[PDB]
Amino acid sequence: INHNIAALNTLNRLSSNNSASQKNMEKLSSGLRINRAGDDAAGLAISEK
Amino acid sequence: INHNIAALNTLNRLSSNNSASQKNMEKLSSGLRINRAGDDAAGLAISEK
Amino acid sequence: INHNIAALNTLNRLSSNNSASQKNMEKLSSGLRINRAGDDAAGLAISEK
Amino acid sequence: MRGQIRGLEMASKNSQDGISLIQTAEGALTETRAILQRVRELVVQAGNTGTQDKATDLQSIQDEISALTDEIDGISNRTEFNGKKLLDGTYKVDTATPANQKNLVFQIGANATQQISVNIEDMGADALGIKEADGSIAALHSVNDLDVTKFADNAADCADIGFDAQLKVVDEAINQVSSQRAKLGAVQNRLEHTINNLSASGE
Amino acid sequence: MRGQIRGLEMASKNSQDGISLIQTAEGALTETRAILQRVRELVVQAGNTGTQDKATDLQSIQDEISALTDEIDGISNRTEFNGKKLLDGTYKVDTATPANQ
Amino acid sequence: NLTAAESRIRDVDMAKEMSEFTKNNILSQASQAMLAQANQQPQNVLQLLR
Amino acid sequence: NLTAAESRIRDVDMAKEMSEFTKNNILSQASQAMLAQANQQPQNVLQLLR
Amino acid sequence: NLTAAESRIRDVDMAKEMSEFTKNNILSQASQAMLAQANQQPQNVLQLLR
Repeated sequence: INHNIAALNTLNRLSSNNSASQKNMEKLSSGLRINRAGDDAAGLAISEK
Repeated sequence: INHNIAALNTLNRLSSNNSASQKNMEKLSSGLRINRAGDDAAGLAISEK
Repeated sequence: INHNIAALNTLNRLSSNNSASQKNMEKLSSGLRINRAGDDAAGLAISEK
Repeated sequence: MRGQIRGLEMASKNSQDGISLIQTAEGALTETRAILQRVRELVVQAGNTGTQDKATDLQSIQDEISALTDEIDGISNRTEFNGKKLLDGTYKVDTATPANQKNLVFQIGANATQQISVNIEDMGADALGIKEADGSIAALHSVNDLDVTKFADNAADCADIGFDAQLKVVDEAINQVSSQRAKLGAVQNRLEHTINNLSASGE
Repeated sequence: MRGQIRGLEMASKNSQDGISLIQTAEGALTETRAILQRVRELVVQAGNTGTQDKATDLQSIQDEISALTDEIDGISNRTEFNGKKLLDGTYKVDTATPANQ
Repeated sequence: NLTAAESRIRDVDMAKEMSEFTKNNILSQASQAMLAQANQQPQNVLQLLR
Repeated sequence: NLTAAESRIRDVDMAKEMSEFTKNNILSQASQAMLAQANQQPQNVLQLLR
Repeated sequence: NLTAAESRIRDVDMAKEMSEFTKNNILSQASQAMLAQANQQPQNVLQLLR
């Protein structure tokens, strides 16, 4: 049962939480929720205008 | 009495406990009791809505 | 994940904020928004005239 | 199984790599957008200084604007991700000849066809695009502003030396950049979504 | 007896395998659900911006939405468990012709 | 309020779930110890043969 | 007024976003603890072998 | 961005790699235990000779 442990939902949720925390800092250090066009593409375009 | 030992309720309860512990981590690392639709299908649908 | 951390948007936004604060002082200590020709080149030329 | 597993994780790496390419292009277009903002400001100010200030001062404004153009080309041509000069017209969205689109295929999944297409174009001549930009209009407005003297010549009742036309076409270039950035944001959202499915399936 | 025993354990393996197939499909549909959530948000926002913003901006929202669609198809068609493309309409619940389900 | 209901469906009470994690583990460890005891009977069978 | 709308699109409410930062971190720490528990089962498997 | 790509090629995810370290070790320990069991058959062969 140890050639391939089943505790990879562990690691995937870990990379997800860390990804989220990264994004959080990217917003907070800049002070934006649109720091990147994938955050909000529509609202980005609007905000541009 | 040893061609086939009777200690397989042992192993089945073992795989069950380990299964449970796995599920426990799947909930805790994510922070959900609905991490998977088999946890709660009904409540999943509701929660969706 | 630590040979090269991903927290460089942090530092870049930091250098940007500090750059901005510097520019702010450069304006306030002098009392100008055209203290430097990169602030406003067009308005600089006009103001000259 | 193993074939598709390791191929799948590799495909997810490939996807993240595509995202970071988009990050580079997106940053270039962010800065381009800041430039175009400054340009529009100078166009408005030029608009009132069709009365207030002379062709000398309008020429100074043109000096700044022309410099900003030259920077837009500089972004379009210096911008490279591992040497990949993208913003150039090589990867135009839809040429007249579909064979010459040079569409961008990111591999996304492990198997055949599990991939996408991407395109991009911005440069000096990124003003209002019919199929080409246009002739005397819709190309210079990004490249060479009319803010030399021609606003002192006439108001907005010409469409080739008119102020309204000017401001319009600048705003349209902005809308093309904004559109491009918007698309790219959507695309990297798509990619991330997929990467969740790729990692999941891999587990 | 032995026949049914080893056949039974094999059947249990087969069942777990079916579960993991469901895990793949379920993850694809999870992500699809996230997409559709974003879509609905854009629909509501579009709803107020029937007043606030123009057909240009609505067109930007359409750009995002259309991209999200293209991703839904991308999920439906890239999603494969050992090559098994499931979300496609091949395995429709109930065709008009039960033979083609 | 909807956030609260959402969470009550979705969010696990990680205190209780931690206790369940603890429990399931120790049941596994105990179970294994019971295997280690289970598989020692045959060797005294051998002692009858040997 | 346009500044307000701009900000509502652009400016993040850093209070809520701070809370999300807190949350995502603690979920990461917890997740890691769950890994540290996950990877201890095989060694009691070894205890069955040893 | 290039730093990110660089790292994705170069930087190992030391979480997963730690788990692989764990795994490979316990496989080694188990393997050795299997050697310690393997090399005990010949001595019961001797018991047939002796």
